Amino acid sequence: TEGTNEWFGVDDLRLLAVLFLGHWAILSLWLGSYGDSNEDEDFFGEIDYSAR
Amino acid sequence: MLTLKILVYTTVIFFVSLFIFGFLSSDPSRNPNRK
Amino acid sequence: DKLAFYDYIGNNPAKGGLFRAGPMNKGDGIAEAWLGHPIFRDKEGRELTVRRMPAFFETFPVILVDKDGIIRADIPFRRAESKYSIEQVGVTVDFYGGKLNGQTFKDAPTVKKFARKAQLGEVFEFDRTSLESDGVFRSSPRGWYTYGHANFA
Amino acid sequence: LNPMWRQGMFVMPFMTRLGITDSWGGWSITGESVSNPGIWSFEGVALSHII
Amino acid sequence: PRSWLCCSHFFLAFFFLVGHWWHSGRARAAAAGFEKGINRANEPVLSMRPID
Amino acid sequence: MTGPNPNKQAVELNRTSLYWGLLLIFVLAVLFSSYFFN
Amino acid sequence: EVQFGAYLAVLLGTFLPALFLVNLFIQTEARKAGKAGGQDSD
Amino acid sequence: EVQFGAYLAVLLGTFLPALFLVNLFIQTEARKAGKAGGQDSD
Amino acid sequence: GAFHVTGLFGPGIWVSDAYGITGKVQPVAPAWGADGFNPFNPGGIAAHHIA
Amino acid sequence: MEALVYTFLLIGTLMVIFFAVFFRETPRIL
Amino acid sequence: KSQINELSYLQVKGTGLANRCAEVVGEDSIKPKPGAKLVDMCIEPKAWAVEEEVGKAGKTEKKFVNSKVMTRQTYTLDAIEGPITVDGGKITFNEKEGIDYAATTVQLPGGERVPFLFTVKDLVAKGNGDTFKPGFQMGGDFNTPSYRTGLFLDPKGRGGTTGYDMAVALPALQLGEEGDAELFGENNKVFDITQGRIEMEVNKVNAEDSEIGGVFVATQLSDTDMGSKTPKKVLTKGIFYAKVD
Amino acid sequence: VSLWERFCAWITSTENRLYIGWFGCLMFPTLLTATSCFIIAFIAAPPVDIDGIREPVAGSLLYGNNIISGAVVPSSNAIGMHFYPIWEAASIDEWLYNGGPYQLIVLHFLLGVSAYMGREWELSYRLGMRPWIFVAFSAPVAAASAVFLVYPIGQGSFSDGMPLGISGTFNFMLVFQAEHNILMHPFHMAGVAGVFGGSLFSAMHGSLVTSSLIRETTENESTNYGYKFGQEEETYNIVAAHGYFGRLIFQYASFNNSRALHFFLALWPVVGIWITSMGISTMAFNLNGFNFNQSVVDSQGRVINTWADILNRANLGIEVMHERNAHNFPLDLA
Amino acid sequence: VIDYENIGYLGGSSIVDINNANVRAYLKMPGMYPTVAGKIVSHGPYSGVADLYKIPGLSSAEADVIKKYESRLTAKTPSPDYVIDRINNGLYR
Ligand code: CLA
Ligand code: CLA
Ligand code: CLA
Ligand code: CLA
Ligand SMILES: CC(C)=CCC/C(C)=C/CC/C(C)=C/CC/C(C)=C/CC/C(C)=C/CC/C(C)=C/CC/C(C)=C/CC/C(C)=C/CC/C(C)=C/CC1=CC(=O)C(C)=C(C)C1=O
Ligand SMILES: CCCCCCCCCCCCCCCC(=O)OC[C@H](COP(=O)(O)OC[C@@H](O)CO)OC(=O)CCCCCCCCCCCCCCC
Ligand SMILES: CC1=C(/C=C/C(C)=C/C=C/C(C)=C/C=C/C=C(C)/C=C/C=C(C)/C=C/C2=C(C)CCCC2(C)C)C(C)(C)CCC1
Ligand code: OEX
Ligand SMILES: [Fe+2]
Repeated sequence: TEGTNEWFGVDDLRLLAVLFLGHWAILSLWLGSYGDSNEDEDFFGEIDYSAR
Repeated sequence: MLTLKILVYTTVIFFVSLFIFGFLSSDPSRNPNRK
Repeated sequence: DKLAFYDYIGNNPAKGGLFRAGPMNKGDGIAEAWLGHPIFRDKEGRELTVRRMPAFFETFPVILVDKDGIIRADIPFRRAESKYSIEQVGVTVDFYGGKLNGQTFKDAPTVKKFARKAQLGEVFEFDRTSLESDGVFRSSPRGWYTYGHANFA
Repeated sequence: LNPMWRQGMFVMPFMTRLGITDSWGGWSITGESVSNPGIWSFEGVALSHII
Repeated sequence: PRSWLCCSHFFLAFFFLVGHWWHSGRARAAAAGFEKGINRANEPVLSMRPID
Repeated sequence: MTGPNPNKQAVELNRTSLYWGLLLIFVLAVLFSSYFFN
Repeated sequence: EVQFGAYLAVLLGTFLPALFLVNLFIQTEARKAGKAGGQDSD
Repeated sequence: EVQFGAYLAVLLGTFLPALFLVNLFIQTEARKAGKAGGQDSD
Repeated sequence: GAFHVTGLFGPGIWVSDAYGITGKVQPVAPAWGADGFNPFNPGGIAAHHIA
Repeated sequence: MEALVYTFLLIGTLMVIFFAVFFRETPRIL
Repeated sequence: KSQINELSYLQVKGTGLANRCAEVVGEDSIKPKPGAKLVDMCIEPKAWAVEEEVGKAGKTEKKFVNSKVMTRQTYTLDAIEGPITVDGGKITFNEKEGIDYAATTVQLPGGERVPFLFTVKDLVAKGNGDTFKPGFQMGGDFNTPSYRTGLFLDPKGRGGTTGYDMAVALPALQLGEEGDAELFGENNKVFDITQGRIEMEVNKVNAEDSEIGGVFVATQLSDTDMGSKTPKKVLTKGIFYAKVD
Repeated sequence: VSLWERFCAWITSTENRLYIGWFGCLMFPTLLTATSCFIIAFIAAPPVDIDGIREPVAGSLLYGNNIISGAVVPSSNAIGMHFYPIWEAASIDEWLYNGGPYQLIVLHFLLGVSAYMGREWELSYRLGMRPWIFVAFSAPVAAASAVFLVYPIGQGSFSDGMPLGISGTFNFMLVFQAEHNILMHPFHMAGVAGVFGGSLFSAMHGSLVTSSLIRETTENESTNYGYKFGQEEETYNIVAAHGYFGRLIFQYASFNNSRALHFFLALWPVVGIWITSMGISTMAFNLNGFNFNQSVVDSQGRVINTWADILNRANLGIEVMHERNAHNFPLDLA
Repeated sequence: VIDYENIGYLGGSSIVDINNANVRAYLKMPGMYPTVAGKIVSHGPYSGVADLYKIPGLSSAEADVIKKYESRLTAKTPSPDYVIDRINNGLYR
């Protein structure tokens, strides 16, 4: 079944758990440094050199 | 054939997520000017 | 036999190729005898000459032309709407000289076989099993000498 | 009447000695047809000794 | 009129993709300071590792 | 990389041992050709 | 009828090992001309 | 059917000129190791 | 000898009959006695690499 | 038998591409 | 079915449903009328087998190895019409129109690709008794046309009803008294008609809906490319479905 | 300190042998899969139904080809524009028959080349360079996406896409001539001027530098060893090469500015290939080149032939012969 | 076929074949294309010009234009590759 109008080509239910665990497994890596930072600290630059 | 297919969506959104969260990783600040 | 042997398109140096190699006898084999000079006549009786292949054309359609240039017969590519086929016109072949000296073939299977080999100049019997002759024309030493010493210069 | 030892196969009787009969073409040395040999066929072993 | 629209808005839509490449190469480098060229006093390649 | 190897040596072959090794190959080429062409 | 893989056996059995032994002689004479320091070392 | 003199054309057209260019590099490095005077000149 | 040959975790050895008609890859159980040193016994090969 | 030569020319060409990238004569200032 | 007819076109397409014959429900008897005409006979094979030389333990008797179809979903016949004539002893069927050929290609062990035209052209079915029953079983011969119509051009440009008739880039072959008669077989393109024998078997009937359906088995001969090779015997099996009206 | 920051520091390090970057996260997996499938499909791949008429066209080396004739065949006419991966093929044998690996190679190629292009940007950012080498590389990316992607879209099938080979290229160029008349189209005209001009100004600039080199070597050693790497002295008299070309044509046609000179070398080809790759694109949607057939007539009205009528009879020969079995109806709409 | 007899009776000899000619061959006869020529080409093998009157669904006007050209119509041996492409053989002006 090729020309089915299914979201992201997700034919079976098993392929979702592949997608969610791919974006989140790197998201959780990303939040280990850029997450848990101050969401209220600004700049009047064009580009921020805040921290790591 | 639905076992290979699972293996591809792992490999695609592994590297696509490294791409997406690469430029969200304060990527303009990685220059030889400062920091 | 020597004079008709020059009247043959396989002895033209402008028929060979570059990356095919060896003598011209690798082309179609060592010549044995002259099969003769076929003369084509229709059921009306007029003389038809086969239009000859130029040196440019690797492939050329077999066309039979009378004395004034009118297309009288051919071998058709598209056999459906055929208006000048050999079956309609009824072309008979007559040999003169050579080893087919007095012979006449009248049916369309045999006349088509001699109409194809008559656009290649004269008609010869070759021996293609001695040198494993594949079936494509080579060039004379006139052609090779002109190749080197003009790409050198 | 034409086994692998008539066709001069040298290393091929060493693959079939330890348990490789199928190939990706679908043929087999035992003659029984196969739908899928998986990874370890004759082509899979040859390509893995290259890698 | 389909072949005029599919060959002219398609024609432009590549050059505006080139406009994304020009104007963002300059804007990312104008934010960083080196859009005018390399400094002769401070070249960044000379303060790196051996080349290999 | 790491440092330069102290086990670097040089290879030598004088003019004498050239003609031995050339003649060794051509005579083995003369001998074994007739069998290879069969 | 001869085997057409024998031309490749002989003419590479000549040339490939014989061109090898030439190379060990040329670099031998280059090292001797290398140390000698006159007109050829460079 | 291919021409059996083409194996000799290609495999000597590879090896004979390519083994030539190796020799000019080996004697180049031997002259550089020849002048340098350390552990490899001899 | 314990896994590839005996077919615990493997295909086994190509065995055959006495006259080369039938032959197939199958697991081979080891022969531990003096019959293991009969070299035409495929069980001696399994008993060797295990022992 | 004929295609064996073509394959050897292709992977032999990809060898000298490999050695030219990784074993290149690294240029040095001074 | 009527369940297939419930759907619209956009729900069927891309799903591989239009390839599949219907499933008839239940079993009873139905009687063919005097003017009875068969309406929607579809035939779809579910397995293929090519007769080969099989590698048994010591023997090489001819057996059928199966094969995987490689043309994707284009194998089913459809819309086959025809009147059902009533002979006294046995009910008969002769097909008239409809899509009664479906070209397809299967692959053997070894990598050999065997195309074959799967067809039911000029079918003369004959089955025991008069009324269609779950024990009913009809079959008969059909004529296979050639896989290529005579104006097909091979890679050199030679066909049966068009094209050249000599090796067009080998101009020195037609030299001598013999000409190119050594390669004569590859110049003469012969349109070939062979025979095939299908055997159908009704086992499930609706009489309130006048639609039958059961299992068949068909054997025929593969193609030869107008005398280029020896054709091979092809067996196939599947299910059919028909509307008896 | 974190694991991600120690990974971003490595993947954006210029101290690697080859810079990987964030585009290399999807350049390297894409182009190694386009490569490793190409080498297998070029060497060992069974024949492919390209015309959709179940006449399989051989394209690999094991099925009797060479470097010139062997080619990765485009996908079937039966598939056309449909996405055909391995898992939507029910076997690999059904995949390789219908033109499987043409879509796997091309789609991993165009992602990897559009990521190789962004990778040339990224390293220019991390090295302090002005950024626009990747804009010059947009010109072959425009042309690669024109014959593999855009032309199969507007013609509605990957079977009209370009065959990955050498003889398959000239099957592509000639059939494109008969159906679209590219030579009369002014965008192939504007890129023949781009590469004839490009190879002119290449060999014209490369000669005037090599002409005006300064004496730094002897006549025994090589000319090239008068350049020490990383030196700050200029290695050629640019006033000398300006006075030469200032007399070879005339004075005012010569760039004394070496920056404006080295910009014109980047302008002329790249603009010539942007324009050309939007010639294939506008001819993908059947907006063909010029057609001057039967344009010159006498006062009686009889057609007087021109060179375009002789060019037309060459186009009619390829049109009536391309895909000699695939057609059934009098007009090649595809 | 290399050497096929009755090439002339197909389209161009102005004496047409029945069971092998294209429907374009009956265009040269005024009155028969497309209706009367459509029935001749559609049905199966004929053995003579008398079998042209055996066509199911003939009028007196459809038999009239056959009666005119019955000297020009003639029937030959059906070679089965020409009998398929009788409606359309891929020839277009
Ligand atoms: C001016 C030079 C010249 C000319 C015109 C000829 C002409 C001829 N020679 Mg001859 N020959 C020559 C020099 C020449 N020879 C030399 C110098 C040698 C010694 C090696 C020979 C050895 C020789 C032999 C052994 C034979 C001939 C034969 C022949 C005849 C047919 C050759 C043929 O088909 O070409 C074949 C066509 C080509 C080879 C292509 C030409 C070269 C192309 C353009 C490639 C150019 C090289 C390329 C750029 C480099 C690629 C390198 C790469 C592989 C790494 C013909 C009359 C044959 C014959 O019939 O004799 C009885 C034969 O048996 N010759
Ligand atoms: C459960 C017990 C057990 C069993 C059943 C076996 C079973 C076997 N062993 Mg094994 N083995 C075992 C335990 C066991 N092993 C243990 C615990 C060890 C100690 C690690 C060994 C060490 C061992 C060795 C070292 C050898 C065997 C061999 C064998 C095979 C004997 C039959 C045969 O073909 O030999 C044939 C018998 C011989 C080849 C005799 C060897 C004598 C040599 C060849 C004399 C010549 C030497 C000279 C240099 C040759 C040049 C001279 C020339 C002029 C002739 C058989 C598979 C033999 C084997 O693998 O061969 C297939 C073998 O060589 N075994
Ligand atoms: C990482 C790089 C990469 C990329 C980009 C691709 C890309 C592709 N591969 Mg490939 N492949 C790769 C690596 C990669 N491959 C590797 C390493 C291997 C070896 C194992 C393979 C082996 C392979 C095979 C064997 C095949 C493919 C195939 C494909 C194609 C379809 C696969 C698919 O369904 O994607 C999955 C994609 C998605 C689910 C989409 C992800 C996109 C995300 C969601 C971004 C979108 C953002 C979103 C719009 C934001 C919305 C916001 C909201 C608020 C609106 C596609 C071109 C197939 C093909 O080309 O067949 C023709 C095929 O058969 N690949
Ligand atoms: C004097 C004759 C002449 C000349 C000079 C040209 C010139 C040109 N023609 Mg043209 N043409 C001519 C006659 C001519 N034509 C005739 C007579 C015909 C009719 C048969 C045509 C039909 C024709 C067609 C049909 C097309 C052209 C195209 C082109 C352009 C080709 C440039 C190109 O594709 O590079 C651009 C570069 C690429 C496409 C390559 C991209 C490669 C990517 C970036 C990377 C690949 C990397 C590789 C895989 C690995 C690298 C090495 C590795 C080891 C690392 C150029 C303007 C093409 C065109 O219009 O542009 C698309 C085209 O499609 N011509
Ligand atoms: C009295 C009588 C008897 C009566 C008869 C009358 C009579 C006498 C008639 C005769 C008159 C007659 C015809 C004479 C006219 C003479 C004449 C002009 C004839 C020639 C005919 C002709 C068609 C000429 C036109 C062709 C012509 C020469 C065109 C020039 C083309 C042109 C302008 C090119 C410029 C291209 C260009 C911008 C190049 C620069 C870019 C480039 C990379 C260059 C490299 C480079 C440049 C540098 O700059 C420097 C610095 C460096 C480093 C460097 O790399
Ligand atoms: C797959 C890759 C293929 C690899 C192949 C490449 C290697 C092939 C060549 C290597 C072997 C080279 C042998 C060099 C030979 C060599 O250089 O000799 C010199 C060498 C030792 O010489 P010295 O120790 O004096 O060396 C001093 C050094 O400065 C140089 O070696 O002698 C030997 O090793 C033993 C003598 C063999 C000499 C040959 C004696 C037999 C004479 C010939 C008989 C033929 C005539 C018979 C008449 C009937
Ligand atoms: C295989 C082949 C072939 C053949 C070829 C040949 C036969 C070749 C040969 C060649 C040759 C055979 C060459 C040679 C050359 C040489 C040279 C180049 C030399 C040089 C010399 C010198 C160096 C000298 C020195 C000296 C001395 C010794 C003394 C004094 C001093 C001097 C210096 C003078 C052909 C193509 C046919 C075909 C195909 C294949
Ligand atoms: O597929 Mn490839 O080429 Ca484009 O035109 Mn239509 O389609 Mn087919 O014909 Mn012509
Ligand atoms: Fe420059």
